[PDB]
Amino acid sequence: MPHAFKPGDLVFAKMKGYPHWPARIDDIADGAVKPPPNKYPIFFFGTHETAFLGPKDLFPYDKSKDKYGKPNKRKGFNEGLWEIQNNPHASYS
Ligand SMILES: CC(C)n1cnc(S(N)(=O)=O)c1
Repeated sequence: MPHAFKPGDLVFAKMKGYPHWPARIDDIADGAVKPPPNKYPIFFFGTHETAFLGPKDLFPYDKSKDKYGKPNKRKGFNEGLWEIQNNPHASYS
């Protein structure tokens, strides 16, 4: 059975006006800005941008990759595909 989301989990993350996007649940660094209650820090591969999302917008990567893991014209999306598949746990700093 599934657990709750935890840092390091891989997802496609959905934001308004964007296709479901390769992403991970991040850790919160000591001293770093925390997300709102019930929100997770989502790091988007390719763009390397962060947003705060709740589970309604988070699709586990293994289940979803056949549906959402195909090339996209959007800026950074194809780069993000490579990262989630090839080095999803790297520092992209
Ligand atoms: C805040 C806004 C500019 N945005 C955050 N993440 C993306 S994305 N999913 O990486 O295309 C866009």
